[PDB]
Parts: sequence; C-alpha cells; structure tokens
Amino acid sequence: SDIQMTQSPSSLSASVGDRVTITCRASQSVSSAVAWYQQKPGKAPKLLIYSASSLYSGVPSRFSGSRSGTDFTLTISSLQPEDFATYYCQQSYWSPITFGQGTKVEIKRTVAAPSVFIFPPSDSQLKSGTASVVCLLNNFYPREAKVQWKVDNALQSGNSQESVTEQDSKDSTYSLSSTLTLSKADYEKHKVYACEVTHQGLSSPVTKSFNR
Amino acid sequence: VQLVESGGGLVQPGGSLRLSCAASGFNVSYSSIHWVRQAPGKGLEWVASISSSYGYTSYADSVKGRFTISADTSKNTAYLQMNSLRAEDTAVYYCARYMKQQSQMWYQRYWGFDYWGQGTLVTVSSASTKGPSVFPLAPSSKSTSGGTAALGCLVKDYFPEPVTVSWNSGALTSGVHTFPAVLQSSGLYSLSSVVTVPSSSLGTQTYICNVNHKPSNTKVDKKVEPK
Amino acid sequence: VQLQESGGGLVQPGGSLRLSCAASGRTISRYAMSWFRQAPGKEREFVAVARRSGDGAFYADSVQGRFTVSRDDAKNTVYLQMNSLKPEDTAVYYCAIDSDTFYSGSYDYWGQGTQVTVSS
Amino acid sequence: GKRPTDLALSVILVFMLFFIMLSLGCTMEFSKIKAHLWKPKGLAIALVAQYGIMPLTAFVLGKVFRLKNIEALAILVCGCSPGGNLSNVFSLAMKGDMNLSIVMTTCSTFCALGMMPLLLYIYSRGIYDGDLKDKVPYKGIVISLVLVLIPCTIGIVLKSKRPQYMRYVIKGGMIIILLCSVAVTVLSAINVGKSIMFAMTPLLIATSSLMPFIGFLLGYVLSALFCLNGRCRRTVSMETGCQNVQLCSTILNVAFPPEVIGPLFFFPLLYMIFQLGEGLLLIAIFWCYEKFK
Ligand SMILES: C[C@H](CCC(=O)NCC(=O)O)[C@H]1CC[C@H]2[C@@H]3[C@H](O)C[C@@H]4C[C@H](O)CC[C@]4(C)[C@H]3CC[C@]12C
Ligand SMILES: C[C@H](CCC(=O)NCC(=O)O)[C@H]1CC[C@H]2[C@@H]3[C@H](O)C[C@@H]4C[C@H](O)CC[C@]4(C)[C@H]3CC[C@]12C
Ligand SMILES: CC(C)CCC[C@@H](C)[C@H]1CC[C@H]2[C@@H]3CC=C4C[C@@H](O)CC[C@]4(C)[C@H]3CC[C@]12C
Ligand SMILES: CC(C)CCC[C@@H](C)[C@H]1CC[C@H]2[C@@H]3CC=C4C[C@@H](O)CC[C@]4(C)[C@H]3CC[C@]12C
Ligand code: NA
Ligand code: NA
Repeated sequence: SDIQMTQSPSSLSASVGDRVTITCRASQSVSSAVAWYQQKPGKAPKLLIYSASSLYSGVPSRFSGSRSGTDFTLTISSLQPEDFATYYCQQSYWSPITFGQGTKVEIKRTVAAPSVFIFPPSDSQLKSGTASVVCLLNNFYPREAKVQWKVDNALQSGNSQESVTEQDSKDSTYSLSSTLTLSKADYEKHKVYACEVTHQGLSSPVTKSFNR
Repeated sequence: VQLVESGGGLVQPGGSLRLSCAASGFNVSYSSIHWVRQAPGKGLEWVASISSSYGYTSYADSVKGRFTISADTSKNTAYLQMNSLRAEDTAVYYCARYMKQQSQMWYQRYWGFDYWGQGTLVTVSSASTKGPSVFPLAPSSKSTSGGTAALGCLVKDYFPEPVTVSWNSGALTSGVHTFPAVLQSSGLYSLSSVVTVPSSSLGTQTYICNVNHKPSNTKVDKKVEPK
Repeated sequence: VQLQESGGGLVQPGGSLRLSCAASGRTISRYAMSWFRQAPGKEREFVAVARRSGDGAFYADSVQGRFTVSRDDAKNTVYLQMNSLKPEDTAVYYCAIDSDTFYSGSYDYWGQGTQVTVSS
Repeated sequence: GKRPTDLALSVILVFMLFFIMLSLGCTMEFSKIKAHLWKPKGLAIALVAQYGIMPLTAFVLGKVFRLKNIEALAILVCGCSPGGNLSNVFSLAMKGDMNLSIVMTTCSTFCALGMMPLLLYIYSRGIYDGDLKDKVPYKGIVISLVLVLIPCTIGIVLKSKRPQYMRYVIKGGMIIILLCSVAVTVLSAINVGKSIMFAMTPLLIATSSLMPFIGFLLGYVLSALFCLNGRCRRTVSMETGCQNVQLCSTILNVAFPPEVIGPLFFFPLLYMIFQLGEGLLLIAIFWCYEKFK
C-alpha cells in the first residue's frame, strides 16, 4: 500500500565545480509534495528543498528543484567539497510516507587497480576449531569490484562475507576485505585455496593462492 | 526548536521498548511528529506519525499492530511503544517534525520535515556480551615482494559493536585501514584491521595490535610475526 | 559478438588520431565499453572506460586531460579521441566490453586491435 | 477556512437556503404533515434506505474499487449523512408529495444525531485509527435542523393566515435566491481558481459518480416493492439520492491534518456537482416521458 519512488542514480561521481542532477520518479501522482534531504555519515538528515521547488532557509543558492509531472529532479550548480554526501527523495502526499533509495555523491578520480593479498588462518584459531581465510584489496578506484573464492578449483557461495571502507581523505580510493568462514574439518579436507579478484582496471583477473 | 530523543538500548527479541522525544520551543499537541527509521547500511524508513489536536495516527504496513504512538501535552513529549520486536527492527530511530503551515499564505502547503533529532540506537538481539578473540594475519613469504607488504589483525566474536583498534599505541597511522564491523549469522560482530609496511624485513620493528573493548574489560596486545 | 578497431597509422608527435570501434551482434546501450593498450614487450594497460549514459567516463593516471572517450548509442560505436600524442603512447590499442551490468570488470569479448605509431 | 471569503460564502449560503426553504413552504399543509407522521410508511422506507443499505453500499464500493484509507473513509462518511435540503428542491421539481419530503428531511436529520456515530463506529474499523464518535458536529446538525424548520413554519403561517402578501413574498424570495446564487458562484470560482489543483484518484471520481445514481435506483426500487403512489416513490427516491456534504466536509477537515487532506480537497465540491447533474437529468427524463408518452 505504499507509493514506490525510484531514484535512478544510485551512485554519482563528480568533481568540484561540476553540475550534478539527481532524478526521482513517482509511481503515482503525488502533486508537488516532494522534499529533498541531505545526510552525512553519522549525522541526522537536513532539509534542502520543500514542495519540490522551494529552497529552505539557510541552504545555499546552488541547490535547486523542479517538477515535471511525476518526475522530480535535484540540481547542484557548482559542486563544493562540503556537498559530497547522500541525498534522499521523499513524498508526503499519501498516508504511508515513502522515501527514495538514495544517491551518494563521491569524488571522481583516476582508475587504480587493486592490490590483492591473502592470509592463511592462524595456528591459535585452528586450535580453537575455526578456520578463517581473508583476502585484501588495497587502494582501488572505483568501488565497483568483485571477489570470488575458489577452493580446489571449485566455486563457493554463501560462506563468505565482505566489508568496504569509506573513501580515503587524501587518496580518494577504496579498500576491500573478504573473509571466508569454514570449519576445522572442511579446512583440513581441502588443499588449495584461491581467491579471484576482478576490477575495471584489470585486463585479466588476478588470483592469489596459498598451499595448506 | 530542539528535538531530544532517549530510551534506546538493547532488548531481547519479542520484548518491549518505549522511545521518548522531548521537544522544546513548540507545543507537541498542535504539531505533527514523525518517527523515521534507518537500518544500519540502508536508507530511511517511515514508521509512524501523531497529530494530537486532530486525534490522527498513522502507521507503516510493517509495524502496524505492533507499534503504538502517543503524545503527552503536560510533559511536551511524544512516545513510541514497540511490542513483539523482531531482529529486523534494529536501527537508529529519528524524531522529526512536519513543516509548520503558514496562515499568512493560505494557499501553499509546505510539504517537508523541518527539524530532526540526534537519533537513538535500538538493537534487538538475543546474544550476550562477550570479549573479542584476537587472531593475527601474518604476511605471506611471497605477497607482492618489493616495497609493499600487508599485515593484519583479526578480532572475532564480540557482541557489543563499539570496539577500537590501533597499532603501536598510536605510533603507526599511515596505511592503517580499519574495515567496518560485520554481523555474522551467529549474532556476533567481527572486525579486521590492515596496515601496509615498506617490506624492508617487515620494517625490522615489532608490530603489536591494541584492541580495546569498552563494554567489557578486555585489552589484548598481539604481536604479528612473519611465518 | 565481434568488435573491430578503426584508425591508426604513423602520425607526427603531438598530433591527434581518432579511433573507432563498431559493435555488431548485440546492443551495447546498457553495457559498459572500455579500451586497452598493449605496449610491445609489456602487458595490457587500462586507458579509459565509457559507462552507460550519464554515469560518466574514467581515465587512467597516465592519460589524464587527453585520450577523451565518447560513445554513440544509436551507432553502437565508441570513439577514443587522443590529442597531443607522445612517443610513449606507441602500442597496440585493444577494446573490451563489460559483460556484467554492475561494472564488475568482467571482459568477455576483446577486439582484434589496431597498431598506432607516434614517431617523428 | 478562517478567511473572510469563506465566512461570507457561508453567510450567503445560509441566506439562500433560508429563502429557498421559505419559498418552498407554500406547498405544505399541516394536516398532510400530521397524517404522514401518524401512519409512517414512506418515512420508514426512507429511514431504512438511508441508514441501513446506503452505508453498506459505500463500504462495498470502497472494497470493490481499490481505494486508500482516506478515500474510503470519505465515501463511508458521505454514505451516512442526512439527505440535506437539495432533496426538497428536487422533490418540488418533479410532481411529488412535499409534506412527506419535509417530514423525511426533519426525521432523518433528527435521527442522525443518534444513528450516525454508531454507524461510523461499526464501519470505520480497519480504515481509521482512533475515535470518530466525538468528531460528529452535533451543534451544527441541530442548527441546520432549526434553520430548516423555521422557514417552514413562517411560510405555512403566511399561506394559512394572510394569502395577500404571499405573491410579494414569492417574488422577493425568487429575486434574492438569484442575487445570492450569482455571488456564491463567483466566490467559489475565485477560490477554485486561486487554489492549487490538488490531484484526485480517478477511482474516487468513478465512485462519486456511481454513488448517487445507486441511491436513486435503490430508493425507487424499495418504494416500488411496497405498493405506493407515484408521488411518494419519486419523493423518497430524491431523498434517498441526495446527501448532505457539508457534514462530511466538516468531519474530514476536523479529523485530519491539512497535510493529509490533500487528496480529498475537491471531493465535497465534486460530490455536490454529480448529484446535481444526475438529479437534473432524471428530472428531464420524467418530464419528457409525461409530455411525449
Ligand atoms: C442545501 C445545499 C447545501 C447542503 C447543506 O445542507 N448546507 C447547510 C448550510 O449551508 O447551512 C445547497 C448548496 C448549494 C445549493 C444549490 C445551488 O448551489 C444553487 C441552486 C440555485 C437554483 O436556482 C435552485 C437551488 C440550487 C440548486 C441550490 C440548492 C441548495 C444547495 C444545494
Ligand atoms: C457544496 C458547495 C459548497 C458547500 C461547502 O463548501 N461545504 C463545506 C463547508 O462549509 O465546510 C456548493 C455551495 C454553493 C454551490 C455552487 C453555487 O452556489 C451555484 C452554482 C450554480 C452553477 O450552475 C453550477 C453549480 C454551482 C457552482 C454550485 C456548486 C456547489 C456549491 C459550490
Ligand atoms: C466554479 C466551480 C466551483 C464549479 C465546479 C468546479 C469543479 C467541477 C472542478 C473545478 C476544479 C476541478 C479540480 C481541479 C484539478 C484536479 C486535478 C486532477 O488531476 C483531477 C481532477 C481535479 C481534482 C479537478 C476536479 C474537478 C474540479 C473540482
Ligand atoms: C428510473 C430511476 C433511475 C429513477 C426513477 C424516476 C424517473 C426515472 C421516472 C422514470 C419513469 C417514472 C415512472 C413512470 C410511471 C409511473 C406510474 C405512475 O402511475 C406513477 C409514477 C411512475 C411510477 C413514475 C415514477 C418516476 C419514474 C420512475
Ligand atoms: Na444515508
Ligand atoms: Na427529502
């Protein structure tokens, strides 16, 4: 019973001074009841534009809003270093209030290939009855990357988890780590463990492996 | 105008919890108060709304029948009561006030949210507090041989999310990457820390982790040695 | 899916050469199409990638401010406009197509490539 | 609203209704009103059709046409309100019993005070969170009943005692009604033009169009089931198809915040037009049948 609001750009890359446009599509007519919010990591959202076109008091003149039927856009004229955050699209016409998925604006930069490292499980962890194999990606841009785990040249799924850091303050790159969780028995059953990493900056996938 | 929220904490699944929103500078009775939820790693989530003067109350589909919103004119506060909480309800809850309609211009409608609270964190888990276990990530003998070698320090199975790691008691800050905590299927978090070294015999220096778990009494200093 | 490289040949240093790559057999409107170079005696190097419309284009650290890449969705062809060439750019220029939608970097089909020489 | 334009519109509307009802009072006699009260058949049929099947029809329409909570609540509230004063004009337009029409209107408006909260409590379960019981405007209902009853007595007394003046009274009423109608139309047009065109779901328009025609057909069929004369059938049909929309507008504006009433801004205005347009169409059909039968 909700009104779906589709925010087409899920992630945007821009530099300082560029012009940024974020669109929002409403599944039904919501009149001009659309508002835009800006949220920074670890803080509460801030209102920017209400009624889809009006600039809230105190917000700089760069931000703008427009409505064309069921289509709403948010525009930034000249991007500033304090404008890199996440933006949300909201509708308030119908009783169940719904938000947009979100759009994160990031600093553009040149493509850097990831550096792949692997680590065998420690002796103490093995004695504890658990085996963890971790793979590291260092200083890669953009964030879009894929990590695959191959054990005995066989694909694995559902037994690995990954986490990504924020954009670096100086290098403006990303770091990725993937952890493979296996029991003691299955770890000793197999011999070779290989992790495959694919990225836009790599012509061919690179794979690091170790011998048990 | 300020919105201050409290009452967040840790509850068992199927339990109950009540959140408060102490408003200042305006009357909650004549205003509309909304509760917005943000699950960790996801976007915003509307929950419920209250309008005391009109006797109006609305709920989202997910929380309908389990949540009850209220407002007290005497204490100038708005309450949210949560019943039969599930594991999907863990999030940071925000208190928001709708735009104030202006009588001088009867035609515009001022759709939006003016003020937000700092937010309170609610976690719904059946696990118990436990100190972390530290496992070192020893660098391999052949890991991009040259001017770069990668070390690590893995802490696992700690239930309270806040945990702090460091290297050499703050003497190492360049190349240090602390990945965000991840919630495992068992119900406990795991964290990883990685540093980069010039690989000149691993820097011919001793590297020790410094993990501090404030919700417990744990301080483990593990030295990462090459195999 | 087959891709071919257009343009190349010996040009004066500091000149401009435009390269074209026509895609046939499958629509590339919702795909990502990139470019690669192969220096003689070395491995393939990334230069530039052209994502979908509106996502933007990214360039390698070496080729910055030059080697502009643009796409023609209607013509199913991308163009790599290189300006102020240098003798260090002498290499065989290949092309790649991103099979995955989410820009993981899974290049399944590669072009035959073309030879470009920047010598006096 | 509290704008001066709205209060001026309300004042002119009150004047227009007072003079209209005074003018209609001529065709009423106390003996026939007493006779209709003494043996209630059409009155009972009208009350049954008003507060027994029309709310059910509104509920079923809300369920069939997939409508949101607020739209369904608005339709349900419109399905429980009294007939209003448009039914008297419609009953005068076609040949029908007028004493029975005023009896129906007065009895329905008086019974609403005790029947309307109960129906709201029964039916709103599942589409409204809270209590609509004390949002019912009892004072407004009583005031409307008094302002309808007074011109009846004044006009009937004028007919019974002093027939000499009543041509003058009729001509004055007929000129005052025109002078008020043009002003009210101008004010309403100004408000509609100067306000934002709030969007409305097409299903709401379909429901509001179907709703009074269902009322008319139900009234006529129910009156046909129990052997009755043509005039009684027509008057009960017009009272069963006409509903009071100001009560629904007041309840909607008092039970919801301004930011939630957006979709229902033009609903009371649209509902009035549909029953006026459909009421006049049936008047033309009946008149064309009589002359060209
Ligand atoms: C009775 C209703 C209003 C509903 C009500 O009960 N209001 C109570 C109040 O205002 O106090 C009024 C409002 C609009 C009025 C109608 C029109 O707007 C004006 C119109 C003028 C024609 O010459 C004949 C009457 C006719 C057709 C009116 C009949 C009565 C109406 C229908
Ligand atoms: C139902 C509405 C207004 C009653 C109202 O606003 N109730 C809400 C409240 O008082 O809270 C009535 C009032 C007067 C009526 C109008 C005018 O007075 C008469 C006018 C005559 C034209 O031929 C067309 C209908 C038209 C344009 C009427 C349409 C309905 C009206 C607008
Ligand atoms: C002069 C006036 C009072 C006469 C009656 C006017 C009526 C019939 C007209 C005038 C304004 C109109 C509204 C204006 C705009 C919209 C938005 C549209 O998306 C749905 C219909 C809706 C909601 C209209 C419904 C019909 C409406 C209410
Ligand atoms: C038909 C529905 C929608 C509305 C009813 C009123 C309109 C349409 C007209 C159509 C024809 C009319 C009927 C035609 C003939 C008769 C028989 C007569 O001895 C008494 C009146 C009576 C019974 C009329 C009542 C009013 C009437 C039903
Ligand atoms: Na009714
Ligand atoms: Na009537």
